[PDB]
Amino acid sequence: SGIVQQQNNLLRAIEAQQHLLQLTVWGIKQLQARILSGGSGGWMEWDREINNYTSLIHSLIEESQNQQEKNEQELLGGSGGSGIVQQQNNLLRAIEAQQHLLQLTVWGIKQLQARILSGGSGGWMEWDREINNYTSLIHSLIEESQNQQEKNEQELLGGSGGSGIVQQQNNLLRAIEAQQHLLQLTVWGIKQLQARIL
Repeated sequence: SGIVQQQNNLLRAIEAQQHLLQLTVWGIKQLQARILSGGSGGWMEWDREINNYTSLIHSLIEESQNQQEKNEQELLGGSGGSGIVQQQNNLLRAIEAQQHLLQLTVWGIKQLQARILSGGSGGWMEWDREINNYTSLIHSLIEESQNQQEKNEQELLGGSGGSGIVQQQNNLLRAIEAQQHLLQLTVWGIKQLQARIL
């Protein structure tokens, strides 16, 4: 589909990730309250960062929804302008904020696992390697997307037949796909902890 529809799809995917992310945050808090005070070992810092990034991602979603509506109206009118490149900026910032949240949830799961399970049995050793692999992939994808965003905001041909906007859309799609997998990995880890604690 056209770039504006692809951006709609990606925004919807970010919203869906956010719902599940939020469930994971609450799941971790539920587990933590059973087994830890929450007043040592980084947990108050964690609560703060989670709170901030949750606010930030919702604000980014709002900004992206406003731009998406504008872009869809302009498309139906046969215009279109710098709104597509701005929307890639918006979606990249949302992806970055969700990556912070994902990494915070990984930290929380690791603290709980270290407390209430031992070592690498039960699938945990390979979980750790895959978390590190997918986190690695995502950081690479984000950096490339940041570099492409700068290129698109400086170059002249993005809306005149150049490749930069199509390239960037693929970068953002691959980033979200990797983050979908990372979230499935954190869900697995939470479920293992629930089986032990709840």
